[PDB]
Amino acid sequence: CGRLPDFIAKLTNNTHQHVFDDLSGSVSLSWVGDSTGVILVLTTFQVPLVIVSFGQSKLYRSEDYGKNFKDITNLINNTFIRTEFGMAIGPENSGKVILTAEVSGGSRGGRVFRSSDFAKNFVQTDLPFHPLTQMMYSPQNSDYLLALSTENGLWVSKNFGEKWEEIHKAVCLAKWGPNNIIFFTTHVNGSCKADLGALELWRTSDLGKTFKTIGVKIYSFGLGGRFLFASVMATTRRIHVSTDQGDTWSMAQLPSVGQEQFYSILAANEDMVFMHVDEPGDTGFGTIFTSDDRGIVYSKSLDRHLYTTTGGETDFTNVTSLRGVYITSTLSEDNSIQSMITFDQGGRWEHLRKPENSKCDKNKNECSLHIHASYSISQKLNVPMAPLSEPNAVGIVIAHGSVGDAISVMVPDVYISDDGGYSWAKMLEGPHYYTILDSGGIIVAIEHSNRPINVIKFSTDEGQCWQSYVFTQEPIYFTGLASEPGARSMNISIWGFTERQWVSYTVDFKDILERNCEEDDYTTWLAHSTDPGDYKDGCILGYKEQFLRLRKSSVCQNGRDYVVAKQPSVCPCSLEDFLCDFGYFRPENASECVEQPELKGHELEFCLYGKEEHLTTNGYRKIPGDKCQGGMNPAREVKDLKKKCTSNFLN
Amino acid sequence: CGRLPDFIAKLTNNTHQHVFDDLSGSVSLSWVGDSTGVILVLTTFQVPLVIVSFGQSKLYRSEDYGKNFKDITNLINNTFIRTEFGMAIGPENSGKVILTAEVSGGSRGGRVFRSSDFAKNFVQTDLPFHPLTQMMYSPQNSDYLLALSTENGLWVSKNFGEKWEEIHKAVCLAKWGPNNIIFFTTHVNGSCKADLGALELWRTSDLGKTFKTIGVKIYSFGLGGRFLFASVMADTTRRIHVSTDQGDTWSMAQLPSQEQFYSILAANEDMVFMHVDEPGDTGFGTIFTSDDRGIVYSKSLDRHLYTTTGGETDFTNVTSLRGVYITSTLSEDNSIQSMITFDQGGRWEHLRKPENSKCDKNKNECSLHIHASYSISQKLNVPMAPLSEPNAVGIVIAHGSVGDAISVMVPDVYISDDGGYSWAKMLEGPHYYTILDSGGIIVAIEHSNRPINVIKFSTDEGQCWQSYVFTQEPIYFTGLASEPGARSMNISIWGFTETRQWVSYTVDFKDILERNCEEDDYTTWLAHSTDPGDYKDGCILGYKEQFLRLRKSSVCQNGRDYVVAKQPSVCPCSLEDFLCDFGYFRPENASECVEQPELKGHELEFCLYGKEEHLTTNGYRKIPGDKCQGGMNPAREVKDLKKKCTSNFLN
Ligand SMILES: *[C@@H]1O[C@H](CO)[C@@H](O[C@@H]2O[C@H](CO)[C@@H](O[C@@H]3O[C@H](CO)[C@@H](O)[C@H](O)[C@@H]3O)[C@H](O)[C@H]2NC(C)=O)[C@H](O)[C@H]1NC(C)=O
Ligand SMILES: *[C@@H]1O[C@H](CO)[C@@H](O[C@@H]2O[C@H](CO)[C@@H](O[C@@H]3O[C@H](CO)[C@@H](O)[C@H](O)[C@@H]3O)[C@H](O)[C@H]2NC(C)=O)[C@H](O)[C@H]1NC(C)=O
Ligand SMILES: *[C@@H]1O[C@H](CO)[C@@H](O[C@@H]2O[C@H](CO)[C@@H](O[C@@H]3O[C@H](CO)[C@@H](O)[C@H](O)[C@@H]3O)[C@H](O)[C@H]2NC(C)=O)[C@H](O)[C@H]1NC(C)=O
Ligand SMILES: *[C@@H]1O[C@H](CO)[C@@H](O[C@@H]2O[C@H](CO)[C@@H](O)[C@H](O)[C@H]2NC(C)=O)[C@H](O)[C@H]1NC(C)=O
Ligand SMILES: *[C@@H]1O[C@H](CO)[C@@H](O)[C@H](O)[C@H]1NC(C)=O
Ligand SMILES: *[C@@H]1O[C@H](CO)[C@@H](O)[C@H](O)[C@H]1NC(C)=O
Repeated sequence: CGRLPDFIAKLTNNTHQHVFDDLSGSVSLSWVGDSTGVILVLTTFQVPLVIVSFGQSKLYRSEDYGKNFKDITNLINNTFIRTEFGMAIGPENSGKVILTAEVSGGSRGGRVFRSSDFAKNFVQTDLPFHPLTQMMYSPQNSDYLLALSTENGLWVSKNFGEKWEEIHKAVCLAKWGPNNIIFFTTHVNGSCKADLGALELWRTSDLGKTFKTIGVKIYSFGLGGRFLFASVMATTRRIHVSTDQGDTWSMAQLPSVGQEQFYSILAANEDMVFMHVDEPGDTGFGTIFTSDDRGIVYSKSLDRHLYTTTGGETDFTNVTSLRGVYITSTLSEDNSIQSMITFDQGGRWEHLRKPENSKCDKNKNECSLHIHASYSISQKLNVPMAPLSEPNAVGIVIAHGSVGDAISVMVPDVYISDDGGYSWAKMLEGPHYYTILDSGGIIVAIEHSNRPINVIKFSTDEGQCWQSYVFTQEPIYFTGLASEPGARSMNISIWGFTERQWVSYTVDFKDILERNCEEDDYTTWLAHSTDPGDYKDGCILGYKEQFLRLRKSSVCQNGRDYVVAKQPSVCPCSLEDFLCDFGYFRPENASECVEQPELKGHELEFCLYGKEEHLTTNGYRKIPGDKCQGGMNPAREVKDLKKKCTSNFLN
Repeated sequence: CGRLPDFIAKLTNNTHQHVFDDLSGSVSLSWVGDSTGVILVLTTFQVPLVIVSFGQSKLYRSEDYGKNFKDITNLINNTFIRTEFGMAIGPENSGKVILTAEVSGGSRGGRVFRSSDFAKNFVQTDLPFHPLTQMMYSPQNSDYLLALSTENGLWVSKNFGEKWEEIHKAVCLAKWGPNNIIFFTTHVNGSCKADLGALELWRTSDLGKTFKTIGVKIYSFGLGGRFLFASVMADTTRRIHVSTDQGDTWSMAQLPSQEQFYSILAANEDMVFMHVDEPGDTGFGTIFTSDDRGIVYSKSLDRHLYTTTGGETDFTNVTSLRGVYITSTLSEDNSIQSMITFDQGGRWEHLRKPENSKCDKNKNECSLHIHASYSISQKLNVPMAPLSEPNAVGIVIAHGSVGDAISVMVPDVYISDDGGYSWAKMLEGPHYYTILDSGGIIVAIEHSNRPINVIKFSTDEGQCWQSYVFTQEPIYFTGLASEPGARSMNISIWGFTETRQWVSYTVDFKDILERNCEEDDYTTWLAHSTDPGDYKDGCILGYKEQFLRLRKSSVCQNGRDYVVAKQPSVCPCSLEDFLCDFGYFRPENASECVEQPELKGHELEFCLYGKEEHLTTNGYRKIPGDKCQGGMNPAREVKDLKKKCTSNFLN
């Protein structure tokens, strides 16, 4: 590293401290918009919903990037905010902020505080109901809001929460869809919890004027990517998939008929669907399945995928910093925990490579790096944050990791990856709260412990070289860490307390990164490919692209994109460009899809929209979203036998 | 509170410190037996069950009342303990301690470390299975142990964990019964979570040689008092069946009011408290009280709050005064109240606000809400449930908040010296507390983020408190333990600093209480009665007794019981000595049971063991356990009719 710039003098002039006198309850801090100036500090209280309580939430606004906060509590006089609700921030550049509150004395409805100018000016609005869930912006229109009342009434607002109109009265759960479509379940008898398995799923495209019952005997439903899900009670629970907003459905097809199992949707996008199916009976870990572009035909993707028995949380992770990369945890035959990583969107999984920082070697199960995610959070392990990545910060992945030793499981370490998870390196000791900013230019981290802290660990070279910085002589008990939005942001905000009086610390890094990076500061790198050969070194699902990376200890402000230029180029297909077909799987550290043993010599059939099909394949099919052309082109054929099996438990 | 005796000198010589070097993971501490001087300190690790990990738990033992601890880790080396298991301490005089462990490298089964001499000498025994749950002693015999394996197998041991024998293989939940009877549920298809509502309840009296399927279509089952409960699925509808003869004959619970949700709050040798959720799951239900057979219930309390996910309530049984119970309800203003009964659920009143209320601005404001399991489930800052002891007659210590949302975030510690009738705020902020010396000493420790070093104790039943600095190096509090015994004077605190180094502090109060109390140290008091007149002031279910209470700032050792040892005089019956009969209820602040509106002009019929009965009552029935004679005695009569209904879905 050899970092010798006097960072103390550059940061001391930029360390803006603001003391908040006597804040009771949980304190929330949020930057509002990029390059706006607006920082909100809200006071929240943990209070049961239906209980009417007295209280006054304190609100402070800064319009000068954390330098001075103005007390604007009179805006929300005689109201208070609950912790589970908090702020309702709209999409990027929408400038919309909703503050759902409750009247201090009590009322016949809630009260919101609405703003469209990046929280610079709020307006008061009395709700004709008490909200059960938080306001939900529509992905198509930020002016449209749906909410659920304490009386299970569905309320819609067309004008950014000013006027609300109830559209149904027995709603259990409502979610936005594409093009302002609202999907919601309703019941008739008693309660929602008593009629689980006997619910009706309705659709509305007119914001409450037209309805269409698209499903009966519904247990639950969800949206993911271009797919609509619904668990239907056949008693037996089966997952049905719809891509046409619920007009036509199709039952999910697995290479087996495992009755009364437990199904779960890990993730889904505009290409495919990740499904987690629990192992039969109560054995623990399940098996991941990958679907086609229609989300109907699944195949075994990864065996022994761990999950939490009560909750169902897994270590499945979306590497947002590199396309097609996903990381999760599995259990080996030695009953040790491993971290599996795929670079081809679930096509082939391989073990996570142990860090180059070799400080280690059933002794082989030891030294295996386990990246903690939602499964580790549910197991009550000391993991303060899930894996964090950003699309702007291409290749940067920061997360907690442990070793096979139970001591390292009790105290995980912070690992940094600059190639999307292919290689790792221990950079920080102990658990930390971290964030990414400046499109990956600055990475901050704060110690997570019981003692008060006062040290900022940051890095300007994408987490390659770190250096500490004391930002206060009065240590504070850490509460939260926030960053300014935008691609060229350079500020953070830390707020904590002593013993109890609160205080915030806003740090500017503009003086640290005084020089703009040049071509002698950027080293390039290519994404990892499971197949050998220089022809596809750097190809990501059939698309080869080049990426930039700051050199070690590069103290400079990067104002460029990490994807270089356009340069469209197609790669030839290979093993990494094809999923295993219906009834096929890849053995451990293998590159060929063999056929499942119990399916050899049988009729490969699966009911596709109520019509049976016969599959004749070599064991491969194209990955949904893969744009490879040429090279490997295996032969597969779907033969329509016109024989009809019932695969739709909906009207 | 004119307390000026030098507490520093008496406690400093009795404050014994011991430091533990290089401790990783959670730290448990337990006194082993009364007047034995044995203290165990165990290191536990939070590790998933089916995952085989490497680790070593450290074990320390003190045999001189916490003055010196000896490292005895070599006894349990190459093994580790999970935090969810910990120690398995038997009854007080049993001297039995079980240490369920897991082999550091992995094995075919767990390993236990058994001791019968108050943890003075342990023996090693390899289990033929991996335990899913902790060892369960039997109430009839401490030598009998049942455990549940990771493969849902039920194992029993007749000789204190020395030899184990499996008796069933598809068990979902097992519980001990009276006289070593074992009740357990089993399935057949798939898993236990999928067979909910279709389970078989079996009985065993010979530790696994003979069986008897006493129930079919079972959803759940539990034990309480002299009653066995079983949630039976009729169609689909879930109904509760009560059995007093260990499951040989059942009888469905009869209530004055479809597909609702039932819950068992508490159960005695006399009656049963039953919670029934209102149709809609709006967060509140109704408490029902039964007869001596636990069949005929009646509306005892309306709008009883419960957690929607979990079903926990604020129902608290004041063990320090017979027939007193405290729970939380929801008012018509949707504010939370604490209701208290002094006649075992016959009549409920509002908890009286403390004297000289600091909040004295509104009517619903200033109301005291005692926190219990419901507040714990609401994720409120309540470290302990209400604490009381039958030895410490009348003493109740609990956390309480006000109508303000700030007070809910930081509840205060309230003390009652009359079983819950009157209260007073004694300590600011949450605390961990304990009772000692049969009520002579009440210790309390501040709960916060900062390190602590103060012991708050009271010798006059919590009327006057005094702080005590037990260390110059403050520690982060972890746990507070007490030596068993009616005349115990020792406590054990253990915490850490900042790596992280642990330390324990054992404090003896023998020198504080050097004088035995005398006649001018005790002030007499009578229990509270809802009915007016001096003829019933002090009656508890027909028995009037006089209780003793230490004067304010009474620094002395209690020599006699707080109850004047006589034969108590019998009280004449009145309205407070009668429950509301089947189909009746008491309105708010009303002492007369009026008939339920929807039942006026109908045949009050309830199926008693498959046979109809006709109720002709004035609206009252004697409380099970009330021994009053004379006074009021309204007429009621149960005539066996000719109709024979079906009130049993079991065979
Ligand atoms: C992080 O916060 C700082 C403030 O501490 C943001 O820097 C910028 O602060 C300057 C003043 O130092 C504002 O610049 C301008 O001042 C000139 C006169 O000197 C005036 O003519 C302009 O109208 C403007 O007020 C500047 O607007 C402010 N910029 C932002 C984005 O708020 C800093 O930019 C923040 N982080 C980043 C890099 O976004
Ligand atoms: C409310 O809390 C009290 C706290 O003690 C519970 O205490 C006790 O419950 C036990 C078990 O039924 C009673 O013990 C019984 O003693 C009689 C003596 O004749 C004996 O024959 C029985 O076999 C049993 O051991 C005990 O009397 C009772 N409380 C006291 C100390 O008076 C009580 O169960 C809880 N209330 C409810 C409704 O569950
Ligand atoms: C709370 O802990 C203290 C110790 O810190 C206990 O006081 C101790 O009482 C025991 C009684 O067994 C004394 O033990 C010794 O017993 C042997 C038996 O042969 C005898 O030879 C010794 O002369 C001695 O009596 C021990 O010395 C004594 N320690 C102190 C400092 O008082 C106390 O009993 C515990 N609390 C309660 C209420 O039991
Ligand atoms: C998170 O996973 C999703 C897939 O589950 C990825 O989704 C697409 O990412 C690309 C950019 O790499 C976007 O252009 C698409 O709009 C995303 N949505 C789709 C196809 O559903 C996503 O890349 C991962 N995280 C991020 C934001 O990079
Ligand atoms: C806040 O509202 C209350 C009404 O509940 C009013 O009495 C009070 O004056 C208001 N305070 C301010 C500063 O406006
Ligand atoms: C258990 O302790 C013994 C010494 O008491 C030690 O030699 C051994 O290495 C430990 N366990 C194993 C098998 O490693």
